Amino acid sequence: KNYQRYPKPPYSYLAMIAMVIQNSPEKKLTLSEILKEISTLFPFFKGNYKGWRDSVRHNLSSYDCFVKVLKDPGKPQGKGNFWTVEVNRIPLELLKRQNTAVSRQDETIFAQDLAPYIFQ
DNA sequence: AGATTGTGGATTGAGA
DNA sequence: TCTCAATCCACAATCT
Ligand SMILES: [K+]
Repeated sequence: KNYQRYPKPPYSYLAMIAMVIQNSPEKKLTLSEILKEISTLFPFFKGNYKGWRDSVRHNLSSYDCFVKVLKDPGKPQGKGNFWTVEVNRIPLELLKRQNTAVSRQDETIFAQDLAPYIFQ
């Protein structure tokens, strides 16, 4: 296994997932839809590194703020479910812009905090 | 068959 | 020097 860090946008995966969910019409998205919407946020995600898609999937399950909503309520073991975000479960500091080489390269193109786009 | 989803074991390494 | 978000991977389902 060859671990590598990539020049991803200077926001946590949690923050970006939460932003796309909260800015969707029904405040819920399938994994496939989350991945498509994240890809539109920054050109990085359209590049040839695709492992971020795995990181997003991992994050949905690992953080308690993301709550699966069954696509079919009679199939609790079905997949392709919707995901929601409970903002009162978000660790607020994970919504701040990160201090990384990417943000230091160009601070002005990155909002300092995503909380205004996630909380009502 | 086939591709994706949902969850977790585990290591990595820059920011702090 | 220590934290934990980032990242790579297996597993075991469903999906097709
Ligand atoms: K979760």
